[PDB]
Amino acid sequence: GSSGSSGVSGREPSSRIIRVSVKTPQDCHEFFLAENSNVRRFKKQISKYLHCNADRLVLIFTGKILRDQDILSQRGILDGSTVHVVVRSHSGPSSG
Repeated sequence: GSSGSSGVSGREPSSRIIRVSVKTPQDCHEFFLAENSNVRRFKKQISKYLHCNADRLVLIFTGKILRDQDILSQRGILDGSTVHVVVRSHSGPSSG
């Protein structure tokens, strides 16, 4: 009928971490994650802090939306880059 899923992504800094400036609709924050971390991973990092859902998070670097199936560097996201964060919502705050 129903299902769940738990876990904590983050064991140790293996790949070269980079400083990605996360731009939020209010303030600005800086995140440090593996530069070779698929868009997804990077998102999760946000879902961790933002405390939102990575399923509603969207990666936007330079204005162009990326795909969880896309790496940062590969995309262009380098050290000291700015990425816009989003928290899509199509339902409401309550209920869920």
